[PDB]
Amino acid sequence: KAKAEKVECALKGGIFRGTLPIDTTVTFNADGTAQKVELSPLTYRGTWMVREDGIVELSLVEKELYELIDSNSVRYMGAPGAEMAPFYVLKKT
Amino acid sequence: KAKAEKVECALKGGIFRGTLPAGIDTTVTFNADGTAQKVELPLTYRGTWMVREDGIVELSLVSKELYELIDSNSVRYMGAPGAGKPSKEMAPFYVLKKT
Repeated sequence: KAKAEKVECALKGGIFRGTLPIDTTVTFNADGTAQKVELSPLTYRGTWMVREDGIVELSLVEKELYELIDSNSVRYMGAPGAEMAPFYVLKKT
Repeated sequence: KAKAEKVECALKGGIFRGTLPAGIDTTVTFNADGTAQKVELPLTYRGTWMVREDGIVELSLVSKELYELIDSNSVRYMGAPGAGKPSKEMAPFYVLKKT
């Protein structure tokens, strides 16, 4: 439970930006909802959930996983069931 | 609700230190399981903590104490219930920094 609620605390209210292999934004609202923006701004809305292993499930509108590197960074891991990791990082803004 | 959660997050797993007026070198640890301890100069205390809807932290020691979260790394000893310390010029001396 410790890991999960630590990830929860670090993310909610936070907006994370980075250019993935497309300038991308991911906002984890504290109400449990989420927003993703891509650049011709494409927009995706939905909710985010945290497992007990720490991973963050994002269901927009099929699932996007996210890992919390540190308090201010998050890595896009791709869909569930999936040395250039730094290019998938999203820094808090 | 939204306020208390931020206060919860910023605190749990955190150990805060400061020299409160007498000055007493003091430690307060907010364990993430809801428990807590205080160390003074070594007088050790033990108990629990929680956050109200106003954002204030109640601390029940054994061997009540109110705390305000200034920033993500600082808390201020306010006093006891019904016995707050609103003195501005005196406020900085009641602060406890995280580490």
